[PDB]
Amino acid sequence: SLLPVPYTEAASLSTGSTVTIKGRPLVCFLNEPYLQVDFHTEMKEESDIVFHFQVCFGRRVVMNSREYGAWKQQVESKNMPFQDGQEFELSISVLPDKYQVMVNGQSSYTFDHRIKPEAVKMVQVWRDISLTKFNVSYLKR
Amino acid sequence: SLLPVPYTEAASLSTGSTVTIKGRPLVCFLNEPYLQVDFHTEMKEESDIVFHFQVCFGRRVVMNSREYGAWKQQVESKNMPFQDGQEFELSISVLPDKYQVMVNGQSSYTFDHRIKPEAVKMVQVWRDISLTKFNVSYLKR
Ligand SMILES: OC[C@H]1O[C@@H](O)[C@H](O)[C@@H](O)[C@H]1O
Ligand SMILES: OC[C@H]1O[C@@H](O)[C@H](O)[C@@H](O)[C@H]1O
Ligand SMILES: OC[C@H]1O[C@@H](O)[C@H](O)[C@@H](O)[C@H]1O
Ligand SMILES: OC[C@H]1O[C@@H](O)[C@H](O)[C@@H](O)[C@H]1O
Repeated sequence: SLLPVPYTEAASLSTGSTVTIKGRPLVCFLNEPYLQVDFHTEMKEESDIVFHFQVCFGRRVVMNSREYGAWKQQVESKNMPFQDGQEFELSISVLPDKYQVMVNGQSSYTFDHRIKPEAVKMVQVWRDISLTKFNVSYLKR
Repeated sequence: SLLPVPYTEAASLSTGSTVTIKGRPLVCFLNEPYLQVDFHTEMKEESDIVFHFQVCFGRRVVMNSREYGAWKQQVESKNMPFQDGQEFELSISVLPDKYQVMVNGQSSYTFDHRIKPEAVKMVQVWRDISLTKFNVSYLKR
């Protein structure tokens, strides 16, 4: 039972928040489907991006921020724990100094805070996936 | 009234065939939505690609072929007739020596045949668009 994609949810983050996503690539890895997760400063999709996470399935991952409309220093990883044809579970944790990205229970990517996570007002999940689960935790002070 | 995306239709092409697509990018150009159109040799999406057309809206266009599983020589264009937030009409014509790509009635891209267009059995239209129209002409001998 699938959420609409692109998926937009208002959100707040601080140290101890987790964003958990469960989905499936729409097509085989040979065709290089993408997944993107963006942490935005406003509900508007043209707003700045505290954390940009983009998977080219089978190839690579890039992370960046978009600050006053401009992309900053791109970070690239060849790490590819995602499995061709499989549902994945992605969890993004706010640590004190960085985001930690777990794929199917394995630490795969981290990204030091360029902007306080308190700036985040919105998460968008989009590109070439079906989405069965999206959750932000809110238990912590 | 929207076709499903990814959109797959069985197709045959020869000299004089036109593929016409009407759609809209799902998000603003600042977020770099993609459009891809692939002319496949089989109904299977892992099959070879006679003509690969990929738009990064606002940025560039790449064209290529995938032959026995391997991408060949990429062709890149900075030509960007697509308008931020607008519905587009894309028509791909089979000329004797090449594909001609019209965007909103303007010749924008061409790509010389690497494989006879008669090899095409399937068209796939996918990535970050809504799709209102897909048509292959079949009037010619
Ligand atoms: O998704 C679009 C953007 O992805 C970023 O990682 C990159 O820094 C930008 O140049 C742009 O490509
Ligand atoms: O911000 C860029 C850096 O982010 C860190 O969290 C990570 O440990 C490094 O691998 C590098 O990605
Ligand atoms: O869409 C995926 C492919 O696009 C092609 O143009 C390119 O030659 C390949 O390297 C791959 O990037
Ligand atoms: O095949 C590569 C070439 O294709 C032709 O049709 C076109 O005139 C050139 O611009 C170049 O794109």
